[PDB]
Amino acid sequence: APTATLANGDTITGLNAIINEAFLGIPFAEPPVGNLRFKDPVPYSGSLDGQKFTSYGPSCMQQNPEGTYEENLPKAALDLVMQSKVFEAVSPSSEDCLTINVVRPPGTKAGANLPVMLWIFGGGFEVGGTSTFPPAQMITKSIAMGKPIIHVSVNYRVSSWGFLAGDEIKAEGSANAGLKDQRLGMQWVADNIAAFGGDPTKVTIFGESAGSMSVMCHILWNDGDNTYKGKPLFRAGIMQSGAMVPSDAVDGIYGNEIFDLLASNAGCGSASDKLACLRGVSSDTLEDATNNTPGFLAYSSLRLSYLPRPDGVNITDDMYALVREGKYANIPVIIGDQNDEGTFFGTSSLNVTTDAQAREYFKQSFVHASDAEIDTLMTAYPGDITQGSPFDTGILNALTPQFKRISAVLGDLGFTLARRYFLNHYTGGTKYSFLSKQLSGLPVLGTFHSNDIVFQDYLLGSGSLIYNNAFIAFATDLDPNTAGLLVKWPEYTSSSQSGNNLMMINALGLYTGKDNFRTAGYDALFSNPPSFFV
Ligand SMILES: *[C@@H]1O[C@H](CO)[C@@H](O[C@@H]2O[C@H](CO)[C@@H](O)[C@H](O)[C@H]2NC(C)=O)[C@H](O)[C@H]1NC(C)=O
Ligand SMILES: *[P@@](=O)(CCCCCC)O[C@@H]1C[C@H](C)CC[C@H]1C(C)C
Ligand SMILES: *[C@@H]1O[C@H](CO)[C@@H](O)[C@H](O)[C@H]1NC(C)=O
Ligand SMILES: [Ca+2]
Ligand SMILES: [Ca+2]
Repeated sequence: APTATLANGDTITGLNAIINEAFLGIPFAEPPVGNLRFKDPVPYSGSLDGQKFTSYGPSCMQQNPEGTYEENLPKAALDLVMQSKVFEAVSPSSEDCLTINVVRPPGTKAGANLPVMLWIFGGGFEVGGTSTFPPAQMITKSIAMGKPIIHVSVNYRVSSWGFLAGDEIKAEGSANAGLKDQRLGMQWVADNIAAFGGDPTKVTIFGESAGSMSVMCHILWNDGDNTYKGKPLFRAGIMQSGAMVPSDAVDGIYGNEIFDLLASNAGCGSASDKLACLRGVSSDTLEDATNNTPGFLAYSSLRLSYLPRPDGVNITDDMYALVREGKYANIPVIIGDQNDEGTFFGTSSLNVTTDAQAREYFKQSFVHASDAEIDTLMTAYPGDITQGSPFDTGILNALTPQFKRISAVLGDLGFTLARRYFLNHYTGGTKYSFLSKQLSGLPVLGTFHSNDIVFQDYLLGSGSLIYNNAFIAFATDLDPNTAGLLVKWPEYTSSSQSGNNLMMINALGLYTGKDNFRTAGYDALFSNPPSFFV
């Protein structure tokens, strides 16, 4: 029933879901299989003429979150679940996974010129797919608001398949393949979105967690040049939890170790060209070898095995430096956080209970940090359980004497204070920032990492006012205030500015506040950012 005519003249059919029209599973690239593994995506050249696109394709290969070279119960358990026929039926994954999904309000026709919201999912750069992020809530609210938008989502390679690094990967020019998948999807939207009723000049990119750090990377891509065929690929960005990635170069120390580990795992330790050896192994051996490297929930936690790393080609340098040096695209941005970003990651080191163990955990995580810097950090984030995350809970959530401590640190470096650093240095366009405390009181996790996905795609709550409405007004008008909320969202100029600069959210609704908390942690972490890179 729904129909579109692509740039190359092909004409496809979608599905009419009543409350919206969807075109799911459109291939935007050749399958990154065989000798195309770990390499840049190749544009799709073939025919889609007369084809039906009524369901999401398989996600790219997934990594066991509890994977690691060690053997243990959670690793065993998740593997048991992940390799099950039931799981593989309900959630199919494949190396041939580079597809794109377009969903629009019902009745939309070519030429409508609706603003476009291109979603980039977050899954710790190791798991994830588009099928788990329902656009219906967004789309519907946009219609109700009288600001209809088109929701676009793109699959990208994760874990070893999309973020392998090391000397060989650098030499070949194959770094950050997963980010390149994302970049091609954008180019595809530029060329084809008009056929669906969207305006290619009104694209707002947005993601959460890894999707968010992805949006930052796109702003920094090619020293800030975001054009394609002479026109910008997007006019704005919304980052939900995540700014710059605190990572060393692709041919760095941990990028090289992981590469080597993965190679030994696949049986390529003796190969003179391990990379070629890796392209030759079956998908099973590769999937297996990857699950034997640390997953995000493993003890390594935030020190991810796979993630965006400066390559000196498309991301020319340390991401913090690029921001200080003004090498970014000049676009208006909304960037916010959840009050308790680190409680999730803090669950991965619950066998650390004494300050002596805490100091060593940090030392193993941040190899570039001197004992002096470790000491300063452990002074800014003290053992006092009342001072940690879940913030403001007193002596509760004391799973261990160090849990709340470790959570306060990880969530700040990885997201919360990382954001403030971007904000204090960024002059590309108007900035807007928010902080959620919607789930205050939730035992153990607090207003935890990713709860925004729930209030943006699944359930309604005070938070949906920002996650849907405000995000919609911004994509349409480049100002979240056009949404018509009762609380005006003030512009963010600096964390040292007088007056409220953050939009806040609690169980009841919205209010304004200041971005001046944990200043001591900020200087401990960012006085010399590279001391804390992974
Ligand atoms: C907490 O548990 C981790 C995970 O097992 C311990 O780290 C591993 O320890 C073994 C030896 O027991 C090493 O061979 C592994 O390489 C370690 N894994 C990692 C990912 O580093 C860690 O020592 C324990 N921490 C505390 C404070 O007891
Ligand atoms: P993000 O993708 C975590 C990014 C880690 C950065 C370290 C430098 O968070 C995920 C988001 C999804 C929706 C749910 C799980 C959550 C984590 C991977 C635990
Ligand atoms: C990466 O950088 C090179 C050199 O600047 C450029 O030609 C290439 O197009 C860039 N890649 C992407 C995906 O933009
Ligand atoms: Ca090596
Ligand atoms: Ca500039």
